[PDB]
Amino acid sequence: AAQKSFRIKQKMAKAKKQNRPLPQWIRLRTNNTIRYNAKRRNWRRTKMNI
Amino acid sequence: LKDVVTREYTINLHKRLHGVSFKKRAPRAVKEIKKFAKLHMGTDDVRLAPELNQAIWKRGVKGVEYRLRLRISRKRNEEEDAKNPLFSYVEPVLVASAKGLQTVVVEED
Amino acid sequence: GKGTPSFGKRHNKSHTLCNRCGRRSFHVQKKTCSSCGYPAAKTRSYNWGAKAKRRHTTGTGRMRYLKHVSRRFKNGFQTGSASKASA
Amino acid sequence: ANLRTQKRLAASVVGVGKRKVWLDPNETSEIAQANSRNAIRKLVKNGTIVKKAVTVHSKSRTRAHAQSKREGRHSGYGKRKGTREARLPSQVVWIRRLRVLR
RNA sequence: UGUACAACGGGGUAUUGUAAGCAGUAGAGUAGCCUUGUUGUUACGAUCUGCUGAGAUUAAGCCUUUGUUGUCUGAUUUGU
RNA sequence: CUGAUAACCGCAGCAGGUCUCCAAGGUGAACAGCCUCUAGUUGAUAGAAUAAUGUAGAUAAGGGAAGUCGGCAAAAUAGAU
RNA sequence: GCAGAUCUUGGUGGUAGUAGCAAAUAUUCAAAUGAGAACUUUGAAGACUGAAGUGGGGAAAGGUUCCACGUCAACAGCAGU
RNA sequence: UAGCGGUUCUGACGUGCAAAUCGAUCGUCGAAUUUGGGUAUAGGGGCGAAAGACUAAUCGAACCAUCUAGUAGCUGGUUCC
Repeated sequence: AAQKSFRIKQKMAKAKKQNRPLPQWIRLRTNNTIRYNAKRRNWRRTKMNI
Repeated sequence: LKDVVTREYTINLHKRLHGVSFKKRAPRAVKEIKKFAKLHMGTDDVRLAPELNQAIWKRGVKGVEYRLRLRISRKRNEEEDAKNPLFSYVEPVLVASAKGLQTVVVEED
Repeated sequence: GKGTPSFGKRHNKSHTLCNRCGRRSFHVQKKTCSSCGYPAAKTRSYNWGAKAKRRHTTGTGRMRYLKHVSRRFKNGFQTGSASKASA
Repeated sequence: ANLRTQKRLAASVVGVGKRKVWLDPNETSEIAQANSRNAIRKLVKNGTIVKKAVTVHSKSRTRAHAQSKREGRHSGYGKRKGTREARLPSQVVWIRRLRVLR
């Protein structure tokens, strides 16, 4: 936390790369039911507990 | 028709800011000069000048002067003209004493 | 003084990320994990926690090698290659 | 426009803090264009952005009062609110008495 | 469209307490000069005195006013 | 990058809690209070009237604790020589 | 087979467009953008924190909040460009 | 003073700023002082300058899961003519 170990920074990289909405072209696919990103994590709303 | 007559006044803000909270005297001095010019000129839009906003506030919220000279002009609005085509524009005129000055129509020529 | 202003002083971690099970259940001062049990030689499971044996058992992960066993049994554990027949 | 960035950069470029910068509202469209620090260094150079010099904290009543105290005024009993050892300790008067004699 | 009404100004009333500015052989003394004195002066100097019952404020729920400037037909509803 | 009356914990952008470094002028005994310079804000829903009853802040002729379970709360007192 | 078990899950009412949105001394005028500005941005004022600060750095914690471009459905207990 | 406590108003608030906060008053303020990090001690066991106090809003005996749909002479319900 401002001075870190590599394990924590690697989990931040994974939590940053997941922090996006749907790709829009999945909304069109044959047999779709995916309507939004259900596993969205903000940093105000839900702490990650590392 | 034209009605672009510009007049001077002595507004007596002592008897308009009486009994009013000290952190609300100069805001009401502004909102009372607007009502004064709406009374005289008759138009609804009043524009103050920022030099007058300095001369109201020379002395904090609570040190509004008793009498201010005013030059009020009444001018017309254009270029997407307002709800009313005429508006007032209130300026100060510099004087060492606002004591003893009758109202005066200003000659602008 | 025991409610919210005592939750004020609360900035440390008893637990950090387990290396075996990756859960943040690994107690720092104890040097042991509470979910799996690392660094024990085992992986703690208790029959009173039958839901723990639902969360952490076989089938819940990838089965990176067991997945190819029953298939590999069905052929009788063949070794070698295959011949070519037609087209 | 929205000149948050440019006020920030102009403080960080001139070196004086944000409370003393002056982004004039006549050239304001040009200031919205000047986005990088290498543009702000031009806009400070010609005169679109200036310093807004220091608020004067004139120590000229300090000097007049101390000039009076040098001639022995403002030193009756009501101008004096701490004990006589607290104003000047006895230990310092004794040190000055005795290092002089010694 | 009126000995109307308003905003200012004027007068009375009233509160306080003698303004800013200028002047003074007033001012405890201090220095500084010279014919060095029999108020010797220059400069500093809280204050005091003269103009100064002055100046300020006076209606926001004071009074009065022939003065100066303005204002005076916007909306709605109503009947046996 | 924040290090907190919005970036951490308190279900919250919660007048709570949370370790430390630098630190100007005046008054004053002083890192007190009050005022300012350097920096930093001007964010906390606002407009109008301002009756009850309130919360916070006050003052009272004469008597002075008779008030109340009890001078509870205020008052006085205070700095320096 | 249902009317009620301070029954379970869910939904919706009156109360009610009320109680409330009142600590942290405080905001005002103009211009620009814009469909629209008590709240944005700039300028002019007025103020505050007053160097045990509402200032500069950081530890713990957070995890991308940092910075720019575009943008206002939802959030910022009013508003919002 | 800072800090650390938290006495009195039986003040504010009491569907709160807050599952114990705010204001004033007050105690203590160089030591049986405050406090960070590391570490030790764990449930009939710790730890206690002792109040049966504290042990992660839980304590004359923590929290979680299982035995367990525990037992109940005692409440409450118990569905069509």
